[PDB]
Amino acid sequence: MQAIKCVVVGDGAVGKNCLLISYTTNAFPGEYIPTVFDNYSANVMVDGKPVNLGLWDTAGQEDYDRLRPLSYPQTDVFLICFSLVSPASFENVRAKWYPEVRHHCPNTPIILVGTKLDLRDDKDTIEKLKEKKLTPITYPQGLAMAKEIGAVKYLECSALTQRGLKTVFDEAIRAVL
Amino acid sequence: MQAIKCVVVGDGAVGKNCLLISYTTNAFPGEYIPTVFDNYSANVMVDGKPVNLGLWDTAGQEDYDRLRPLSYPQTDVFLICFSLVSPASFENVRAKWYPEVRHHCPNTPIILVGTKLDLRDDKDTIEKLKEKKLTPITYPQGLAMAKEIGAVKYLECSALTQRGLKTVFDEAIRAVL
Amino acid sequence: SKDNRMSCTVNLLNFYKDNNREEMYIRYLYKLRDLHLDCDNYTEAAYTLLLHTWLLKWSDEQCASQVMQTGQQHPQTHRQLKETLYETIIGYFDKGKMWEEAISLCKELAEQYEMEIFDYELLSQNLIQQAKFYESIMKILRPKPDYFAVGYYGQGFPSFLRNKVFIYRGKEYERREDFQMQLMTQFPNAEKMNTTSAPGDDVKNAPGQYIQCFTVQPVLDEHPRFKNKPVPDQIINFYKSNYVQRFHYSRPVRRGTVDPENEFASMWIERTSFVTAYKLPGILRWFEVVHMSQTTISPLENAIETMSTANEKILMMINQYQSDETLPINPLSMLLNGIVDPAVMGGFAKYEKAFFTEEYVRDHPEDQDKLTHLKDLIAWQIPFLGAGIKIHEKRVSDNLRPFHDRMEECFKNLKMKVEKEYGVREM
Amino acid sequence: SKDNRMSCTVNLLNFYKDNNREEMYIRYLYKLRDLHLDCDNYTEAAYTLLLHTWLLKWSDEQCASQVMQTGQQHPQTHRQLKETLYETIIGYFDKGKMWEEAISLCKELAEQYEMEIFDYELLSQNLIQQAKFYESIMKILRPKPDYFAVGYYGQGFPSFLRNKVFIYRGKEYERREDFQMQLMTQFPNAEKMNTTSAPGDDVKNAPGQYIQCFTVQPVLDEHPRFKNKPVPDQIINFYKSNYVQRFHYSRPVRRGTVDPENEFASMWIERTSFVTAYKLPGILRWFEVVHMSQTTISPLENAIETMSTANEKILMMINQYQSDETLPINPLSMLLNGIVDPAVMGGFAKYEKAFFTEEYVRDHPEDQDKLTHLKDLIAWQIPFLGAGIKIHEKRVSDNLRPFHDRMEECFKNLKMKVEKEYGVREM
Repeated sequence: MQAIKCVVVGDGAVGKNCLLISYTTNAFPGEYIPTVFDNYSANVMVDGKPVNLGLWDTAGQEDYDRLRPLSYPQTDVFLICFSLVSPASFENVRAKWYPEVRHHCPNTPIILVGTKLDLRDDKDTIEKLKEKKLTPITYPQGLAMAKEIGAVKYLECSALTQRGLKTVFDEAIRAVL
Repeated sequence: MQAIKCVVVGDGAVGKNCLLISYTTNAFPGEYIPTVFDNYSANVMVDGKPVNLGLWDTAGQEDYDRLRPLSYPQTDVFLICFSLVSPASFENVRAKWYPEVRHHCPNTPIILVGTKLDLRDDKDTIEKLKEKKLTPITYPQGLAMAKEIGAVKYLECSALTQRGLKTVFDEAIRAVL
Repeated sequence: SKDNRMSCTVNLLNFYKDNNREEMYIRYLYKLRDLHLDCDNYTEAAYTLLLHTWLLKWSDEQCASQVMQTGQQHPQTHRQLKETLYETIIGYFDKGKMWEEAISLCKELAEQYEMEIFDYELLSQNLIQQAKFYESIMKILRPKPDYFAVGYYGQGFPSFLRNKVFIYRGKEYERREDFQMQLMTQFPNAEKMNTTSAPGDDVKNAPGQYIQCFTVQPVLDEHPRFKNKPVPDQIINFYKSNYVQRFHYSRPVRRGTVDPENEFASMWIERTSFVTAYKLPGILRWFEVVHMSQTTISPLENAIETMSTANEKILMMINQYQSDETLPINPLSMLLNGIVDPAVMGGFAKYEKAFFTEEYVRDHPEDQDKLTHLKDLIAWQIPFLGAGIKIHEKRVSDNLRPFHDRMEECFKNLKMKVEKEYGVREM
Repeated sequence: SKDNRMSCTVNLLNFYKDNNREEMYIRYLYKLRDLHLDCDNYTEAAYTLLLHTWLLKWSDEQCASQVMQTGQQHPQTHRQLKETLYETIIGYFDKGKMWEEAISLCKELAEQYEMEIFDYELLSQNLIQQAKFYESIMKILRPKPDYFAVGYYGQGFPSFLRNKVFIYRGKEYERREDFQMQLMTQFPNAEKMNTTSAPGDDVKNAPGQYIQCFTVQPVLDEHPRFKNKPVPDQIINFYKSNYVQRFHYSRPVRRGTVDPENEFASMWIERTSFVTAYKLPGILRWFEVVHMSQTTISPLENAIETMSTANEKILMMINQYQSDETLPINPLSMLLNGIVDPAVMGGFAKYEKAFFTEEYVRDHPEDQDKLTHLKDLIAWQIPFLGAGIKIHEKRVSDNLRPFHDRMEECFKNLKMKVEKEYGVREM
């Protein structure tokens, strides 16, 4: 088969780990069981080609700004992740993540992932966001972001409902293949 | 293993059967057990090499003059045999045998073999021969014969004592290879 | 409608076995074989033909009209037919990558050629092919299959299905979403349940069709021949995912207070055990669940299992990499760095903050043993990671060198702390 | 020299065995082995080292100091030393072309690799090797050893020799002439003895050394593995001349008065059976005959045997030719013709004319069955000859077509005569 090194970046709120682990364990929605240890691995077929996909889950905190990019060399594809219910994460895609990733891996492909899709239509989430004069990120807002930073694809998804999920990795791999 | 076809000719007296069977059975001298069927087969490593020696026993009786030679084609070597104690056979070597053999196998090598060697010094045998104004065949007479008929080797032996016996068949194979 | 056709076919098959009609029984062994080859399941095709050879003896007794299959119908010894079928089967199992079975049947045929019919050419070939099979088990990747549990609930189902659970052996690279998709097309009128919890009588007794489906974990069957022996991961790992009757499902359930910082302190596990009638793989891709039990796992216990699993992964990788030096490091880099520097998920530090407080111990006297066990596991993780890192150090590329140096630092530091607290171990 | 030397070495080997000094016993094993490899006796070298491996277990026990050759001397499990030795031994047996032994050892090794140590690479190679041995047995010619009986008589000999008889295993197709030349070389003070018949106490008690030497015939040993099975000539023939403890000597004796026309009417046979202490091949090229029996074969019993043997020959040739179609036809021409047209020696008519008259049957009623058996054998000779002649007909060169056309003639005439008289047999 064929190895694929996929690195996941984004803020903390975003909940990258839940996404990763619930995809790789093929867990029942909501029924994922966490570990204390990082990254994750999957042996999957895409368009009839077998691959071993390693998923490297990075720390989003700035204390890790100096350490995190040590992982970047020889990455096959990147997932840049923001929560659709956090306007600020969406911004740090433009301000922090894309610049970092592109500085280290200029030509390496990028998938742009909005997450917590399940919460965008959630009443309470929308109302708390409104209290601060905030809105969830709209599909076209995200698609725009993706065109902007030059992401090979833009996808939305929920790790909880698992809707949209399998596609993210299918698409990362398809982006390498 | 290489197969060699050795056809054995000569008169009745000579004792060809006794010779061949005495040799092929690795029999103790005198202790060969004859059977009712013709020819005989040896397996031997001769000089560096394993071979199967077919020994074809021909009938020297005149009734077979027309049938006998049907065996000749594809012969590797011939043993023409005479009794050293039977001057008549010795004569029939030049008289009948060499002519016949050469007629059907102009190319194929001959070995001249005197037999019943053990009898040449036998007082009784020399006596009977004398009564008829006859004397047994001497080595130089035999050699003279061999050189005459273009025989590749001349050998004397006895099936009873087995003196000279192994060497006849060694010489057959050496004449072939 | 192939799942349905296969169901019918197997039903009538069973009927014929129970009713002692051999000709019909065999006719259906063959129906089923053809149904498997349709879907390209060579493994279960082989397993079905074995149902047929089970009747044949190694013997020169003429094959009865009725023990032969309808097409063939020519005079043959039991042995001749057996041999022919065995050749076919061994081939199916080859295509199924079932090489341990192939090798078994081979062994049979070979004892025949050697001890019985004395054919040393056939023997010689048999032996060469066993050699290839063992080689194959060693040097060729066999994708781990997934197992899915399926509940069929409601009075709408045929009695053979109704309110029962089955374990389905998934295809290569098949995941529950693909599987379930194709399953639910076979049951157009079926509702699709949103839980893994066993439903009550309100659901079971309803008139409709309610299907519940989730992935389960195969449990390594106990094998007599491996008992005390030093079997290689390469050999036994395969038995972990294949030829299995027992499956676990683990659902996390929270009980009591949830600590936002430590979610591991509050996480219980609900573990269901399923046991199937027959092992998988077998005559079909699915078998009924007969015994089923339930157990509840405490956060501490879970931590133990987790630690144990990580240690075991590191170990297996070490074996794997020592054994083949051509291997890409990325998987090693990822696994090791993930366990040594778990900046995201937190590492066993969370376990320490949870169970090693004097309060936890005063509260849970009974758990003391396990606590030491955990400490033990922690201590042991150090020499493991360390050996992985040595290997990593030899292989790592010049681009990942700095990465490696960093991993090295975190390890040395962690080694310092762990040895200081729980003591020393080594390999 | 070398012979006596090997004898001394084995005698001391036995001394150390009997005295349970294991170190010295082993040391002598290797002395004996070095003698064998010096002579290029690979087989006897193998059987020798097997004496060592007899003391080793398939075990993880650390080999003792005494249990190891002074040369090797390093810590090893029993299983290890045994494994290494087995490799060496199998190699020796290969070189000496005893492939059934190589296979037997390979099998043990294979069971370790598969059952005990789980090394599939080694098992794989092992099976491939067995496959080559099994192939070799079938496709490679293994020349028949000749065996010789040597009596050593007179007080001039050591006790371990004196007035005993040994059966020796000769080199390939080796002839008594040479074997005895060499032997006499071993015993300069010895007289060559001029008879095959066992000497009296007047010889056995004389102060000097008198040596008797004659060729013996190996008897196929009873094999349970072959009992009712259809073993092919190429497999069983080897055992006919190898792995053997029983040997025959036959001497012609004239009892009654000889009829010049028919020498077969008067020819009795004196048959001696020798049984050796151990079968050959073994750790030496010779073993002492521990048992001897005598039997007398009447002229009729002998006729019967002769016929049996001829039939056997033709059958064997037929199979040998039927299987391998590349063979030279000359051997077939010779054998077949020799039986179909025995113009010289006379053929089974000599038997008819001897045993089928009224006088004989009247003089020996107790022979009725045997007489019948003989007739049967002759009846059975026809279809056999015919089968082989049909083959001859296909394969024969144009040169020899007239030869073959005449063979067929004689056969047809003989078929006609014999069928009329003794009946029909078809094969």
